[PDB]
This record gives sequence, C-alpha cells and structure tokens, in this order.
Amino acid sequence: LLQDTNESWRNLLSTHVQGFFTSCLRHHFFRCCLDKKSQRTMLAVVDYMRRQKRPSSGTIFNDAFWLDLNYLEVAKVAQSCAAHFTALLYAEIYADKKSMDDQEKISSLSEKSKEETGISLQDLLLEIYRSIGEPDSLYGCGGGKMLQPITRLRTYEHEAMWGKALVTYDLETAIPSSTRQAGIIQALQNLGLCHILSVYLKGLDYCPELEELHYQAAWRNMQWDHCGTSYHESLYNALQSLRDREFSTFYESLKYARVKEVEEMCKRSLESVYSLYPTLSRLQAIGELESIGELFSRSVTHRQLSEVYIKWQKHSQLLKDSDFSFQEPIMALRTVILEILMEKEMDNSQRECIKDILTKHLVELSILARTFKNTQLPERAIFQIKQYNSVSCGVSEWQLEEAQVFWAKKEQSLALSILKQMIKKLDASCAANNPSLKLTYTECLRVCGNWLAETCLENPAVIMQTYLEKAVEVASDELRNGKMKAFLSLARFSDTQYQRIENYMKSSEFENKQALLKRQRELELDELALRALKEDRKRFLCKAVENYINCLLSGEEHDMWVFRLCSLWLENSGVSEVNGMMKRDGMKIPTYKFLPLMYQLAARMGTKMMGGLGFHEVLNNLISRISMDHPHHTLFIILALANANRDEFLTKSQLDEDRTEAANRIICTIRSRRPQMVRSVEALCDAYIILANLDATQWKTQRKGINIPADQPITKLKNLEDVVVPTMEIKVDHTGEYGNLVTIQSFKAEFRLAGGVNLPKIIDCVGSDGKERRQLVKGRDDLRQDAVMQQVFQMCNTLLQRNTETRKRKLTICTYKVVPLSQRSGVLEWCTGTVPIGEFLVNNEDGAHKRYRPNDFSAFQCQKKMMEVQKKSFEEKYEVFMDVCQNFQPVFRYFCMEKFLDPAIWFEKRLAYTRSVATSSIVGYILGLGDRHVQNILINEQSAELVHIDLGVAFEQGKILPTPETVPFRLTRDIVDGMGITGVEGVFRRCCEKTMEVMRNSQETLLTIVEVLLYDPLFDWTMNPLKALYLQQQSFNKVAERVLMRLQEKLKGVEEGTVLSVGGQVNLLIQQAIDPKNLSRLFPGWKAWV
Amino acid sequence: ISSLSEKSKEETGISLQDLLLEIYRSIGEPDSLYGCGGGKMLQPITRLRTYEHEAMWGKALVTYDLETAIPSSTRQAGIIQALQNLGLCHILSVYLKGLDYCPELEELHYQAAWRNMQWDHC
Amino acid sequence: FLSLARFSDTQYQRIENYMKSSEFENKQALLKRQRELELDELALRALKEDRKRFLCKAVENYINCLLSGEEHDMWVFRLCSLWLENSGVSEVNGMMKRDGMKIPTYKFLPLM
Amino acid sequence: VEGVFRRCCEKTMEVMRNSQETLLTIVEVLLYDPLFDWTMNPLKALYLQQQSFNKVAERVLMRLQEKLKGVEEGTVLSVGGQVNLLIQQAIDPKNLSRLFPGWKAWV
Amino acid sequence: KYSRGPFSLLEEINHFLSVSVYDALPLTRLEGLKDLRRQLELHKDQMVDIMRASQDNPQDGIMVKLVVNLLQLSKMAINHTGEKEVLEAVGSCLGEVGPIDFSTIAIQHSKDASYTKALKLFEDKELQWTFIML
Ligand SMILES: Nc1ncnc2c1ncn2[C@@H]1O[C@H](COP(=O)(O)OP(=O)(O)OP(O)(O)=S)[C@@H](O)[C@H]1O
Ligand SMILES: [Mg+2]
Ligand SMILES: [Zn+2]
Repeated sequence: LLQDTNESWRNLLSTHVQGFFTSCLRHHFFRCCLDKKSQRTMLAVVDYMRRQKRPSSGTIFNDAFWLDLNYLEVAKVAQSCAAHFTALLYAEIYADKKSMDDQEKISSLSEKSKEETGISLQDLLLEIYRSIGEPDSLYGCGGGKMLQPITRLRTYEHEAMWGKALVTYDLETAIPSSTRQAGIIQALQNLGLCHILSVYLKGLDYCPELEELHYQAAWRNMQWDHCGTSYHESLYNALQSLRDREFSTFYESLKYARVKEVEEMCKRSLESVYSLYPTLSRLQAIGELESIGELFSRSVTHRQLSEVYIKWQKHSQLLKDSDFSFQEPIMALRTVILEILMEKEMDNSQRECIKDILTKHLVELSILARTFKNTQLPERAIFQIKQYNSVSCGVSEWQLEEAQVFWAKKEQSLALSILKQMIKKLDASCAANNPSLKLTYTECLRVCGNWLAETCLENPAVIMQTYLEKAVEVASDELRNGKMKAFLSLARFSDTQYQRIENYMKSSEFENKQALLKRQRELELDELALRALKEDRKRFLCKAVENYINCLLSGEEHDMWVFRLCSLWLENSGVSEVNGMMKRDGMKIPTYKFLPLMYQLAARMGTKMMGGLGFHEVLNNLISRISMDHPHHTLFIILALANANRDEFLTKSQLDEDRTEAANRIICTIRSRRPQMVRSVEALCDAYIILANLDATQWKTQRKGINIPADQPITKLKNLEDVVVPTMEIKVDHTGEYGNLVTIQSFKAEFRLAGGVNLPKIIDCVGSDGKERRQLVKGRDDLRQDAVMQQVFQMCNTLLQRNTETRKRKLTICTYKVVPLSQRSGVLEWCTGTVPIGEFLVNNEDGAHKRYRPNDFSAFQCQKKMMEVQKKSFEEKYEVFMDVCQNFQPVFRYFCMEKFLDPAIWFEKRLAYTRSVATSSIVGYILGLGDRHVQNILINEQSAELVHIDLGVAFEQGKILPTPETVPFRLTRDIVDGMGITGVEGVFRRCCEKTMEVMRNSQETLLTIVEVLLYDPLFDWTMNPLKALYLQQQSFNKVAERVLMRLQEKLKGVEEGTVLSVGGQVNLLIQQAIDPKNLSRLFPGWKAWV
Repeated sequence: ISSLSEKSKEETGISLQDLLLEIYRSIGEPDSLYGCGGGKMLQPITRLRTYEHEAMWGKALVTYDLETAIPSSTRQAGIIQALQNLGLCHILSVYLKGLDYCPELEELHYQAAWRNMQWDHC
Repeated sequence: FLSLARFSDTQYQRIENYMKSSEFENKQALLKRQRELELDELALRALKEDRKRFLCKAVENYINCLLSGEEHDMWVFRLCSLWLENSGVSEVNGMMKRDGMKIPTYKFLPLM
Repeated sequence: VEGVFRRCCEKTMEVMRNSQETLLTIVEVLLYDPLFDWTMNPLKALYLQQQSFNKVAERVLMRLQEKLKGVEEGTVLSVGGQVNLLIQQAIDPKNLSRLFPGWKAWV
Repeated sequence: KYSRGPFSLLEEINHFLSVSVYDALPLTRLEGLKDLRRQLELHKDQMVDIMRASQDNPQDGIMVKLVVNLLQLSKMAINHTGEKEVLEAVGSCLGEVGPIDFSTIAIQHSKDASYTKALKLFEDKELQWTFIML
C-alpha cells in the first residue's frame, strides 16, 4: 500500500478484506464459520494498519482508513474474538465515520446500521460494555431495548433489586425455562428465603445449571441428604466427607476443584480484570476449606481456633473494597464451616470458644450486609445467633447489632425498645463496673441517645442528662475508641443546642419580639429571659468545646472536627472559659491536627488581648508549638505573613501591624530554636520575591528560554540543605524528625515564560537528588486565594477517598501546591505534562479544530461573530450562537485517540477523563466555582485528567459580574464529546451522582470548613467593581451569611424552594450546563462554542 | 402500662397490655393497634401481624421463612398469603407442589387453583 | 389547561423570585459603583417581557381551566392572587373582563 | 397520644403536605387582605395578658412554606418525625412551666 | 540468594517475577510457586502495605501483575506433562490473594523493555522491519 498508485491496490484490498469480514459474520453457507485464528490474523492486520501514518500525512482518524472498511463489521468480529476494547474503539470509529459521511450530504445510527449492514450499533455497544464489566457504562448504552424483560432483569440483578427481579422472572414466560429458573433460584437465595427455595426446588422435581444450584442450596442449607464434577458439587462433597472424617476424599475433591477452576479461568481470553474476581473468590473459599481440614484432622485447641479466626479477619480486611457478590460466598462458607465444627465438637470447653467465634463471625456478616444496604441477610444472621447463642443474661454485643439491624430496616420503635431494655438491664446488673461490659454499656447509651435525637422522640434535656452525658461518664484501644465516640456524640449534641439557641437569638422573630416591647414588668421579664438564654448558650458552648477537645485527644478518626472546634473558639474569643479550656487541655492536642487550619490560625493572631487567659497569648503559644513541631509546614505561612510588604522594600491598619508583629515574634522564637533554617528560608523568599519583580517585557516574544541575569540573588543560592523544596508536597509526620527530605541544591540558569498579561517566569529547581521541579513564579498577583482553594480541594479529596463508592472509582480533585510569599508575590508548582484545553483545541497554528474539519468556521470567525452579536437582543444572540455551533463541530474526542493507540490504554484514559470531569464539575458547583474558561483548565497528557487552575472566582461571585455566568460548570460540546459516543450518559452521570451523594453525607463538615474559610480576615473572596472590570475586558457579614445559606441549600438539595434527590439535582445541573439558551448569553471570552 | 401490666401479671396472672392488645385486635380499628406497646412487640408473631397489617408482604414473607418455632399451619398460611399478595403465582404453584412431598392448606390450594385457572386439579 | 397554567405560573414565579432575590440586588449595587449599563437595561427589559408573557399565559390557562370543569375550582385563589398583584397589567384585566366574566359566579364565593 | 392520636396527626400532616401549593395560595390571598389585621400590636399584647408589613408577611409566608414542606430547624423531616417533634414540644413540661398562668398549663 | 539481608513479601514477589522473566517450561516453576504460596500465606499485613503503596498507580500494581503472570503461566501449561501439578500450585497461590479490588479494568501483559528501546532506536520504517525479522 505504501507504493500504490491510482489506488488500484487500495480498492482491491479493501473489497477483498470487506468480503472476508462480511463472510465472517454469517450465521451452512458456501463460505462461513471461519476459524478464529484467521479472524485474529485479519484483526491483527487491521490493527497494525491503523497505527501507520499514511503517505499524505493527515490525522490518526485519516490513518485509520488505509483500506476502505466498514468498521461496524470489524468491531463485531473483534467482539466475537473477545477483544472488547478494540471492538469498542472500532465501533466509535465507525460511528464517527458515518457521521462525517452523513454531514457531507445513536438510535438513528443504530436503525440505519441495521438497515444496511444488519447490525445494530446500540446492541453491539451494549454487548461490548457488558463484556467489559464496567458497572457505570451499562447505564448509558442505549434506550431502544429497555422494555425487553431480559434487559430489565439484567438491570435489576446489577442493582441488587432482588424482589423486582423475582417478580419479573415469575411473570415473564417467554424467557427460556433454564434462564428463568436459574434467575428465580438466585433471587430467592439472595433474599434469604432458604426454606422457600428448598421447597421450590422440591416442587421442580416433578440442565447442569439446575444441578449446580441444587448443590449450592444443599451446601448452604446444610441439608447433607441431597446426593465432570462441577464447583459447588465438589464443595458439597468435600463438606460431606469432612463431616464423615474422610480426609482423603476431602483433599482430592478440593484439588480437583482447584484444577478445574484454574483451567476454566485460563481457557478464557483474559481481557478485563473484572472477569477474574469470581474465580479468585472460589479459589479463596477452597483454600480456606483446605486450611480448616488440617484443624479438623488433629485435636482442636483454643489457640489454633483463635489463630485461624485472626487469619480470616485479616484476609477479610484485605477484601475491604471488594463487591458484595464476591465477599458473600466466602462468608457463607465460613458460617457453614463454623456450624459443622460446633456440631462435631463433643467437648463443652471448646464448644464455648467455637460458639464465641461463630457469634463474632455472624455479627461481622451482619455488619457487612448492612454496609451494602442488604436487610434479609442481617436478620438471618441474627436469627442464627439466637438459635446458637441462647441468652438469659440479656446483655451482649450481638443484641446491639440486632438493634442496629432493626434500625436499618426503618423499624425504629423495635430498635429503640430493644436498646432501652438493654440499657435498663445493664444499669440494673451493675454500676458499669464490669470491664467487659463497659464498652457495650457506653455504646448502647450513645447509640440510643443519637437515635432519640434523630427521631425527636425525647426532649434535648432528657437526651443529654440520661444517655450522652451518662455514656461519657461510664467511659485499652477499644476503650479509647469508645471514649472518642462518646465525646464526639456529646460535643455534637451540645453544638446542636448552642446553634439552635444562637439561631433563635439572631432570628427576625426575636428582634420583632424585642421591638414590640420597645414601643413595666414586661421589660423585667424580658431581661430575665435574655439573661437565662445567654447563660444556657454559654453553658452549651463550654460543654461542646470541652467535649470536642476531649474527642481530639483520644483518637484520630474524627480529626476534621478541628475545624468546628476552631470556629467555636474564634467566634467566642472573649469567653474566658473557652480560652481557659483551650489553654489547659487544648494544648495537649497533637500539633499536626491543626495543620489544615494553619492559614486561618495565623491570620487570626494579634497582639491586642495579652494576658494569662487572653485569646492572642494562647493563639501565639499554639502557633509557636505548631511551628516548632512542624517547621516545614508552617514556616512559609508565618514568614509570608511577616513579608506582606517586603516587595517595595526589596525593589527600592492596626490589625495588619499587629499581625506583622505577631508573625515577627513567632519568627524570632523559631530562629532562636532553628537559626540556620530560618535564615536560609528568608534568603530563599527574598530571592524569589526579587526574581518575581524582575521585568520580563524585553523577552516577551522569546519562547526558547532566557538566562537569568547574574545580578539576581537566586543564582547565587546553592546547597540549602536546611530548606525543603517549597513547591513539593510534604507528607505530614507525627514525629518531628523529618530527617530524609529532598532539599534545594541549585537553580538552573535558564528561565522560560508561560505567557499572559503579567508574563510569569518558569524556573527549574534541582533538589538533593538528580530530579528537578519546575516552579511558576508569579508577580503582581494574589495567590492566597489559590492556596485556600487548594486547601478546600484537599479536604474534599479526603472526603472522597474516605467514602467507599468514590474510593472504588478513584474520584479525586487534581491539586497543585501554592506557596504565597507576599501581598502580590508568590510561587506555585508547575504541572508537568499538562496542556491547556484551549491550546489543544482552538490553536490558530495546529489546533484540533484546524487539523480536523478544516472546512468549518475558524475560531477567529466564531469569536468575531459572538463579539459582534453582544449588543443585540437575546433572540439574535441565540440565533448567532446556533449558527456558530452548526459550523463548529466538536473535535476533542481525538485527544485520547491520537495520544493512546492501545485500545485498553485508550479506554482507561477516557474513563479517567470522564471521572475527572464529573468530580471537578460537582466539586466546583458545590463551591460555586466560576471563570472556568478554556485557558483555566489543563489536561495531563500522560493521564488524560483535568486540572483546574486560577481559582480566584468562587462562591458564585461570577454571577454578580456583568454578563453573569449562568452555568454551574463548563459542560460544553467539546467536554461532552471527549466522553465518547454516550456523552454525559452512563459513567459521567453516575460519577456525578456518587460525588453529590458524598457531598450530601458530609454537609456539616463542608459547612464548618467553608465557615472557617469565609470569615478569615485575609481571604478576599467578594467581587468588587475593579475585579469585575478586570475579569471581562457591615454588608460583608450578611453577604457571608447569604453565601453560607446558599451553600447549605446546595448541600441539602434544596433548589428554588424544592427539595430534590441526588439524581434529580444532577439532572438539573447537567441540563442547565448543556442548555444552549444559557450558553448563548455567556461572555464571548468564555468560548461556549468550544 | 408496663408497670401496671407486670404487677397485674404478678397478682392475678393477667397482663394488662396483652389484654388491651387482644381487645383492640378484636375491635378491628386499625389505628388503635399502634397504641399498645411493650416488650411483646419483638415476638415474631407480633411483628408478622404488624407486617400483614401494613401490607409489607416482603418483610412478612422473609420473617415467615426465617422463623421455625411458629406452628407449621400458621407458617404455611402466612407464606402462601404473602406469595399470592406479591403476584408470584408460578412460584406459589411450584411451592404448593413441593409441599405435597389441614383444611386451611386445601382452602389456600383451592384459592390458588381458581386464581391461576389451573382447571386440571380436582 | 391546568397543567399549562401551572407550568407558566412556575416560570413566572421563578422570574419574580429572581427579581426579588438578594443576588439581583447585589448585582445592581455592584453595577452602580458605560456599555455595562446598556447591557443591564437590555437584560432587565427582556426579563420583564418574559415575566409578563408567563403571567399572561398562566392567567389565560387558569381562566380556561375554570371554564372547562369543576374538579379544580380551588385554583380560583391562585388566579385571583395573580390578578390582584398584577392589577396594573392591561392584558390581565382584559382577560378577566372578556373570559373571566364567563366563569360561573359560585366559584368566586370562597374569597368573596 | 401513642394510639389513634399519632396516626391521625400523621394523616392530617400528610394531607397538608400534599396540598402545600393550595394552602400557600390561600394564605397568600388572606394575608394581603387590606382589612385583615392579623399582625400583633402592643395594645393587643397588653390586652391579652392582664414597608415592615410586607417583610413580616413574606416571613410568615416562608415560615408556613417551611412547615408545609417539613423543614424544622433547617433539617428536612418526614411526616412521622415532624409529628414526633410537635408532640414532644407540646407535652414538654419545661415549655408548659414557662407559659403564662392564664393559659392554665396545669389544666 | 538470601545474601545482603532477608526478603520481604514485596521482594519475594519481585524475585518471583524476575525469575518468571525467562521461563523455558511451566513445570520448572513448581517449587517457586509453592514458596510464593507459603510466603503469601505467612504475611498478609505486608500484603495490606503493598496494596496501600500501589494505590497511587493501580496500573503498576504488584498484585495484579502477579495474578496475570500466574494466569499466563497456567495458560502455557495446558497440554503438557505437568499440567495438573502447575494448575494446582497456581490455584493454591491465587487462593491467598482472593478477589482484591485492584482498581484496574484493563489487563496489561508484560512487554520487553529492551525491545521497545531497540525499536525506538531505528527511525526508518524499512530498518524496523529488518530488526523484527532478524
Ligand atoms: N499550575 C500550573 N501549571 C501549568 N501551567 C500553569 C499553571 N498555573 C498557570 N499556568 C499557566 O500560566 C499562564 C498564565 O497563568 P495565569 O495565572 O492564568 O495568568 P493570568 O493572570 O490568569 O493571565 P491570563 O491567564 O492570560 S487571563 C497560562 O498559560 C496558564 O496555563
Ligand atoms: Mg488563567
Ligand atoms: Zn457455517
């Protein structure tokens, strides 16, 4: 094909290859049923040709058509050959080619492809996505065959809606009998209806899968009477021989099952990781059975049983993030194992230990099933516990688990009655003196108090005095954890009461009542009531602060509550009790827990209230201790506070000077502790500031790198071993050693320019090792807003990683370290391998919109038209925007196609891109992020993930601008086109739903963090006319309150006075972001058409 | 009520709460059944009656399957009623066939036979 | 008619709430501190026109709904609230004069 | 209050919730009646125990909307939870003790 | 082998993979498979540490690489003298890891690093064909 002339070879080869692929897709015929080796050879030929640059240069999409091929047939053949990723890639290529060909002259494409080629695109995509195994992708495949019972049943099974699946399986008769009965049996088993399943199987007695389900039910129900060997048949035979003490047959059956499972697994093509999980689960179950075989063989001892249970618990901890469909069979086998061991014990001393092990295992199984929103299995486990662990004492942990299970089923009355009965029995039995029952008593009291607070069935006074304070008073790692939980619960309840009392005091009803008396005993009664209310508020405040301090001491799980504690301390600065308890016991808190709030704590410090219990003295002591323990995390912040006005000094209010004096005092203390490090850090900061102030307009056109002038002090600095690279993230160390950290060695002579109005400078900093880091030095710009926004992003990343659903999908927010140096000077980490999306898409020279679709409108024409239509009415804007969108098609889908040629890598990168878009959009909406234009978003070339920069505009301050921003986030046509053929459907929508659910579940933490951030005196976040003019070429208290209320409404889901579910809110946000009506009214600089 | 009920059980052998529950069940007023409360609510039969009152047939079916100390006739009757009220006609028929391997049992069998139009059985 | 009237009323109430919202006041105050003024005037006029159109559609469909049947006679409260609040609007008064006088009289009794 | 009373309260609250728009429109018509003096004045306050109007009307309307939707203390509540909050607030001995003697809370 | 210090679980798996770089026959790996199974069953806290360390880059995870290497080894053992012995050992070692969430969807088969560098060395299309054929 390289030397072909007149396209004779091209035409001949295309015709013959298309004929071959069509012949492969028949079904005998004259030529059909070809061997898979020939199909794989031809697929390899096509794949090799796809990766070769054509003689006419062009693009990768052009390079795909070396031969005229109908890629739908090739994709179907590849799917038949179990090459699912390349099948999806070829289906996407075929869809793109069909769209391009149609433009010259999914459901519509599917029906057209069915009309000519006889293959439905939607059905092929559904089959490929089912074969891949990704759960989210199955939702956006299509809607053509949603009505069919098989698709509905598959959807029900995927979502674990077992009742709906059972009803549909019973109702539909057109389904084949084998599949129908298998689904009925599986749904009955998953619903806990073991007896019903057994009787149903007995009724069916009037295919290998039926016998397989028979054996699975037999071994799960321990019938021991229902008698190539399959898997569950082997397991049942092994259990029967284990009961019969026939160890030879037991080991032989286990070995045969191992061999068969491994052979069946290796016979497959092994394309996706999701195809390996069931085999791994079955092998783990077989291994555990073989492990207990030797324990049964010899004499049973308590130590051996404890060790095997410890091994089981560890290996279950290994499976924390596994799907329930893989964990459940292992737990079932463990339960049957323990039941058999208890049955065949014949020794009272060991029988009690076996009973304890079984009770612990069943409690763990109940907890695991509850974590997956399953209710039948916990009830069955509790029933089994009752059957074995017959109870007459009436106090046990499994009863607390039963109460939790009943609560999970929305039967609050039964759970509350059980828990109150347990509480009364514990109180009657002893005065919390038994060491074993102390934890159970404390947990029962705390849980009952929390449940009563949730259901509003008791007044706050009774709940506080009877349950939560008592739980704290009742209360060695388990005891420490219980103490932490009780302290947190008491602090939360006290904070709730204090917040209720403050909301009442700040409400309009209270002010109206006060003003009514403004117009004689009534005044005295009002004064008495006000004094009583203030006293109650102070008492609740003190209790909440004390319990928060105690909670931070005894654990680390609830560390993010330091935000609420610091907010309570800062707001009530004048209260001596709060300051006193912060000075006495607050200082005992580990210093590393205050690091996320270092910016606010440093900005709040001053020299006004000096005294023994003065707020400023205690705050200065806390800051000094934090800096002493973690100099690398705090020295830059304090020094930047001290160097706010050093820019003018280097070149040539009472609060501000007090803050500067406090920063200087802390700097003097640290220098007294570590002089050399402070001196070196000061020299580095001075060099950075001097470098930033250097004029760069001389080399504005230069792009090959500029040598730093020799007069710059930065070049002189060398071997600073006491200074860590400021732009490098540092892992927090509880110990204050920090011995092994990369240190600054030298700076490369050359520096580059990144473009922009102010012309920032890019420099390279080689560390102690050979690696070097690129740093962006910015002058005449404020980076503190970026720093605090990055802190918010880190907190949101912690929240996302903590939750299981967002951890499985690896939903994260890309962050870069920012180190502000002065009021208008700073330095931040330069992202490597990231190119702006606007640079990739609408570049004038080699943009994607020019290389692909050269006949469409140029970006210059679109910008000119949208700027011209600015002065006209909304109808003219809409018409011009629609006309531009008609002549400006998305091109962004080729980024991953041209950067990643391997279908598997391409699929992974595209999925990562979609997840990054979803997470960034949701998080930015929650924070009210604006100014999300093309130049403010970067995409990493290696990972295909988006990084959001220029975080100046947030909290919906862009909607106050002229030509307000009317979109929650950027979801333009290019962004959706990068997601694939499905668009926003499928992965994107489900990831947005997961992120929004996580945001909803953590509304209090986010509210506390944002409240701490907004009330920071140095955080400038309110829009001003000067900034408004620059962006497009006290009232503060009420504005902050309105912003906090709007954020609370967003987190709760209240949109325009209507409470919405997570899915509905996501649907509203998506439809508002993709609406062309809102996009047309946006600023032309935002580039909505891109 | 609980203290009075236990005192009455101690003295005369009659529980006030249980008598009130029986009286209210005999009266037939639906909202009155929720007034009676105590430790008897955790019994499987009380929970099953509460489930059947609220037409929560899935919970009733699960509890009927799980509990074995309940008398067999009541268990089978509750299982059949819950199966029928969930639309599981085929499952109910196969379950009845399996049970082959009480007047109420044949009453339920005839009800299922005429509902499912199974005219072969006589 | 009831469904169309409800949707139109929802849109009109959304535009009224935005006009009375604090965000609108903040934007107006920020603009006070010259093409931006012209753009704001154009946007305000377009918003007022949309509000009036939605109000007229809602009133017309409410009146049509009251004529057709008696199952939704309780919406006379909403219709009269819209009429009373927008008393200066000539289109609403004309619709009440032409088709509002064909409504049965007993339906106005509750708020007499 | 643990029998018929609680369930009847739940049913009535559910009916109120399902007709929030209707009740809101009715109360909007009523509150803006020029001759309906619903607001409290010092004369009535003194007699009972021996513009700003637009703002207070809007606040009353939004409070009624919050009640009808179920939002109490900024937290959305189900019908059962709201009825539970109302009953426990009504039968609270502290509130009854803080009340005016003429109300006769002990009766 | 155990000079310069003992081996941890990660080092044991790395040594197993390095030995697996060149494999004449699957049956010669039986003793290594048994030793790997014993090491895996002895230490699982180190397996938790490995999983935590591999969280940042799940694609380069050691555990998924080991699983796919074992699966390929079992594939190469089909229709040979020691088919069942190798299969049993592979199943024994895969039973230890179990269905751990690897945070990956695409299986990446091992590829020679020297081959890619040698291909990158040649800049002409004809030369690359000569290198591959030779
Ligand atoms: N962390 C970063 N990594 C990579 N590039 C960055 C980073 N931060 C900024 N840039 C680039 O630096 C250039 C200017 O950055 P900005 O901070 O946006 O300057 P500016 O004041 O916003 O002026 P603009 O961008 O022309 S409106 C742009 O090309 C950005 O893409
Ligand atoms: Mg920018
Ligand atoms: Zn054939």
